Amino acid sequence: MENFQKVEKIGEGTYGVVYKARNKLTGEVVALKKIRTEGVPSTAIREISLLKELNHPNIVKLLDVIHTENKLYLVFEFLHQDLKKFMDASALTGIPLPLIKSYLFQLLQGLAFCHSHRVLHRDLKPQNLLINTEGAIKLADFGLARAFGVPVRTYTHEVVTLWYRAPEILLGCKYYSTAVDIWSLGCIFAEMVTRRALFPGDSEIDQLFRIFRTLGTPDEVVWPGVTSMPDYKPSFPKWARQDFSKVVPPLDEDGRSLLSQMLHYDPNKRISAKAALAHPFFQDVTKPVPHLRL
Ligand SMILES: NC(=O)c1cc([N+](=O)[O-])c(Cl)cc1NCc1cnc(Cl)nc1
Repeated sequence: MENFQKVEKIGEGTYGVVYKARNKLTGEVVALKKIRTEGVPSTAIREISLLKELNHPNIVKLLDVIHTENKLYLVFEFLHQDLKKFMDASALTGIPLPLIKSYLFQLLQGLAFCHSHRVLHRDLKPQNLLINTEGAIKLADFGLARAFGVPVRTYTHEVVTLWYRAPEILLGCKYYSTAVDIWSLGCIFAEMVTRRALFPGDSEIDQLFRIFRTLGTPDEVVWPGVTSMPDYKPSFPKWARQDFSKVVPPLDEDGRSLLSQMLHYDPNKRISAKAALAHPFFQDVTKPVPHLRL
């Protein structure tokens, strides 16, 4: 815009282009996201306007929402790096466990807050987790499907990452619950630990089958109602659950226990962010300083 001075393009966003910009007046540096149209949902803008109130230390602040012309501008507090880049940079050595624990703990605090205010993220992934030099990590770019939604891609040809999608979403459930976020965070937790994506599916069915191959094909015993789900097929292959210690070695039993609860198939059995915070895994949590190279 004109009130802002573009610094550089931070890339593509789940909905549009993103720029690092400076407010010519306040001099503050922000992330400016330009969103896609037939008049722009007057309901969406209200939804968005609601999130501006959602303030928490582990949630990227939505500073402003500006609807002008056929474009929508979202102004966010700026953070220099995302967890995906950080994980790639830590690939050879791995993120120290104390930092993994600190990040997981902060993300659960953020989720507990959002969920207590009936806000779902719905599209958690490493790239949507931002970090700073102070050791903080924050939840960004909430993709409320009931706030704007999502077409075939982001809005302009872009392979949607399904790696962190909960099974109920893949099985066609129409109503997402706070559980979908816990699932995604469990997938991220596993990835920070092993330094490899837990379920790197390349299609919706491959995503689902990779989950089944690891956690076992779900049945009525572990997930009541699963065989009645919209996209469930009795023809799904039946895979045996793999031993859990093979999945995120060499994570300790406290960690494996928490992860297993974050990855329960039944959304109703899946642990809540609030309850996960009380898990013994966090008895010795601290807040380390990451080695960030900006
Ligand atoms: N809130 C933000 O600061 C932020 C927002 C969006 N976004 O609105 O979608 C995106 Cl992509 C990245 C962000 N920052 C991380 C980052 C990464 N690489 C560089 Cl060079 N600068 C910042």
